[PDB]
Amino acid sequence: RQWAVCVYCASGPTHPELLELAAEVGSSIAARGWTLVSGGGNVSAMGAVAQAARAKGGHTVGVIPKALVHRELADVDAAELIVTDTMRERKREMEHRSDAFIALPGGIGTLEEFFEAWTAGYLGMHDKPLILLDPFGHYDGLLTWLRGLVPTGYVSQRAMDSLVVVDNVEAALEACAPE
Amino acid sequence: RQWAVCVYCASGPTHPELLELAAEVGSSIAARGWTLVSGGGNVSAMGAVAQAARAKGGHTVGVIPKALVHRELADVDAAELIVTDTMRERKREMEHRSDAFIALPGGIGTLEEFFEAWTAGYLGMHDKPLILLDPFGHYDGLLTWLRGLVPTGYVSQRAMDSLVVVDNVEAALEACAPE
Repeated sequence: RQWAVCVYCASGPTHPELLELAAEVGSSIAARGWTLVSGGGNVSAMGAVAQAARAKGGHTVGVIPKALVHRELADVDAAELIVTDTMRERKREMEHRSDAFIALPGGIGTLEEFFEAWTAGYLGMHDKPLILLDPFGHYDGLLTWLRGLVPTGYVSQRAMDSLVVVDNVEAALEACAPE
Repeated sequence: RQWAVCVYCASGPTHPELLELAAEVGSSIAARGWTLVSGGGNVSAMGAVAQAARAKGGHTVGVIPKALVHRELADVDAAELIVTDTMRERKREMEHRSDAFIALPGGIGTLEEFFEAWTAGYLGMHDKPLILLDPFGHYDGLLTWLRGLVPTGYVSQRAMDSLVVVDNVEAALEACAPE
C-alpha cells in the first residue's frame, strides 16, 4: 500500500498558473512513489494533476459521484476510477484512501472539501496533515479573513495552527510525507 | 410534516450579540409554527437557537455525531435527537430533515456546513433556500473574497446569486418560507 496524497482542486478554470501548479503537484507525487487520490474528473486542475501523475508512471485513484460523471468528465484513464452514489460518499472514499491532503486553488466545491477535512482534523477525527498550497495569492483574502476570526473566538489559534499554508510544491510534499 | 428550517451556527463564543441573534432566530422559527433543525448541542449559538425555539413550544430536532455528544453538550431536551456515527451522516440527516437553510456567524464547522449546502444546491442536488444571516458584518471579508473569484471563473455569478444574504431575522425567515 503506497502512501497516498489526496489533492482537492478546481473543476473550472483553465488558467495556465493553475494547470501548471496542478501538473507539478501530480508529477512530484508520482516521482516520490506515492499514489495520487483526486476527484476523478478530466477538467481544469483535476485533469491536470492526474494526467501529470500518469506521465511520470504514478498510480492514480479518481473518486467521483455518479451525478458528476458527465459534468466533470469522469477520468477513464485513472488506474482506479471509484464512482460513488453520493457526494458525501465521494468525500469519505477520498479521505479513507489518503494519508494526507492538499488543497489547491478552487471554488465552492473545493472549499467545502477543505473545510470538511480541516474541521475533522481539528476535532481529532483523523490525524492526517492538511496543506493549503497557494503560490499565486488565490486564498490571501480568505486567510486574512479566517485570522480575524481568532481574536473574536470563532476560530481557535489551535485550529489555525493545524493548517499548513505554503507557496511551493516541495514544501507541500515535505509536510505530507510519512514521519 | 411541518415546514423545517435548519440553522447552522457557532459552537464556540458567547458574545451577547451572537447569542441574542441566535435566540431571536429560534424564537421566530417557533413563532411561525415551524420546526428547527440544528446540530443538537447546547453550546454557543447552537444552544441558544434550540433553547429559544423549544421555550416557545417549538418542535426541535438535533443531529449530533456520537463523538461530539460530550464536548458539544448534546441537546437531550430536543423533541428529537439523532445521534449519528459520523460528521457526514450528521450533515446528511440535517439536510434531509430540512426545507431551508440559515447560516449564522460561526467558524470552520459552520463554514463546512454552509459550503456543502451551497455546493449541493448549485449542482442541482436540491432546490432548498440557503440564507446567510449576518447583522454585524461577520462575513463581510469572506463575501468580498468570494466575489473576487467571479471575474476569473472560480465561482460563477449564478453561484453567488444563489446565496440570499440578509442582515435581519425577518428577511431571513421570509426567504425560507414555503412558496
